[PDB]
Amino acid sequence: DMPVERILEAELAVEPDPVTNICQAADKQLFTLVEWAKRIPHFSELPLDDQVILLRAGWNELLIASFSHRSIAVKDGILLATGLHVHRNSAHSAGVGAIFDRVLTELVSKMRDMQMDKTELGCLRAIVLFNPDSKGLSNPAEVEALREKVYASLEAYCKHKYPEQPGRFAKLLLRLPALRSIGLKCLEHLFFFKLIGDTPIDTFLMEMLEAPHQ
Amino acid sequence: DMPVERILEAELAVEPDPVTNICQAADKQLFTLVEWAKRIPHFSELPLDDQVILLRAGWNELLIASFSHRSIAVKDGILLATGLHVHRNSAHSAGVGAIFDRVLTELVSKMRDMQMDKTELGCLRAIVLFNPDSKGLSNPAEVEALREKVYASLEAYCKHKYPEQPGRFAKLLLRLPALRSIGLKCLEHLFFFKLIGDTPIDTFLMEMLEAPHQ
Amino acid sequence: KHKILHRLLQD
Amino acid sequence: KHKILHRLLQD
Ligand SMILES: CC/C=C/C/C=C\C/C=C/C/C=C/C/C=C\C/C=C\CCC(=O)O
Ligand SMILES: CC/C=C/C/C=C\C/C=C/C/C=C/C/C=C\C/C=C\CCC(=O)O
Repeated sequence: DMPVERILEAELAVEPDPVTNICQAADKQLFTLVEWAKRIPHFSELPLDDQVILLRAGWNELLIASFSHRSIAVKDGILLATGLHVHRNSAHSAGVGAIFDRVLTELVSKMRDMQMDKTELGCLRAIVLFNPDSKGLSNPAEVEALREKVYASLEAYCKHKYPEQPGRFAKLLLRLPALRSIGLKCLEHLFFFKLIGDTPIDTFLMEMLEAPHQ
Repeated sequence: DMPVERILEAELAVEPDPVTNICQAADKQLFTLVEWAKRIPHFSELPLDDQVILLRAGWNELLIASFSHRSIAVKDGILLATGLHVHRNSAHSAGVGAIFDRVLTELVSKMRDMQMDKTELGCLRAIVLFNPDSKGLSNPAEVEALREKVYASLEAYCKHKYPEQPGRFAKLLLRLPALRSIGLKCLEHLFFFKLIGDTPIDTFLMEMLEAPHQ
Repeated sequence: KHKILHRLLQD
Repeated sequence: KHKILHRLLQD
């Protein structure tokens, strides 16, 4: 029903001022995010309004998980989807050093140390996508059901591919609180960049900063 | 090494304007939180500075997990440690309805629906306490080790006490991202109450709002 | 509503 | 530093 093979395929099919470049890349990746979500089992079957809600609720965490994992072999930096490497010194010199360091310390380095693979990344992102707590969902139980199927498949995968690591499944899930926190902080930064006026923000990224409709 | 029995004992030993009453109760529970942490295996063995860091980093989530679980049998409301029941209508009439509803929907109701027990609550709180991502930690690996022991014991407990529910362990861990988000939002509210000047904030709660020391 | 996202999901 | 918390943990 929720084959990790499909999730892995979704990841593989999507594979490609520092702040301005990061925002530029974020807008670009939002289009790709939609294509990725469509490839995730059963997502496109959900009603259109729920698909919108899930993507608007999880895009920032989804994009952060992606560039963090893409940056595993990068030292003290991150690799943007545009091919540009952004080093810690550059982020610090732009005034966003603290949040950049959290990404490196809480996400990139942890993914690197445990050698999180693309299948695991995919499943974690699918879990984030299928967030049953997203407000407005026409049928939260259905999304919750999908989430449960994803983590059931993920745990099965972990136990099979890494039998010598009994805590790997829990380890993967325990990076989600950090991802949630970092995602919220990155969003605050984005809103401030918008507020200041400087830093160009493209249409898709800008649309994500729009208010819902109550 | 990390017996769930000890964790359960810690929970049991600690057992006892809407905003003003909530803040009042929060200050009161902070003292109790320290006593609880001391009863959690190996916490008191960590260096004093790390104990401080862990408690300053997790107190809000720790307190939220506690009152949420205490409120399971409460309908559309929460039970404060002072014995006072705070209903949704009251929170809404005080201007904090949105965050109150998130607590009820994402935490209280979920805990109720799955019948999360005190041992599970205890383990989840212990995992939150032993947060290896807390900045300044003299030895993050040690805290991470403790966290791993807690969730290993928790999963063993779940599999034994609820063999018919194979996804229960993951279900419990997946409430942590919501807890992190809600904790951050509650903190923002507290800072605003402090900023406004109205709403009395007692010394311990106030100390938690103090800046660290870089 | 959210113009761009709807158009992309619809396609 | 954080006076109250230190005093409580010390005890
Ligand atoms: C990298 C985040 C921390 C640095 C501070 C500046 C960025 C704040 C921007 C906030 C928007 C939310 C972040 C989520 C994803 C987009 C940014 C990252 C890279 C773009 C996508 C890519 O290249 O893979
Ligand atoms: C209950 C939170 C939502 C309502 C809005 C008002 C509260 C904001 C206060 C923020 C402080 C952080 C919250 C964590 C814990 C303390 C508040 C809850 C109850 C006090 C402890 C208790 O009675 O068990």
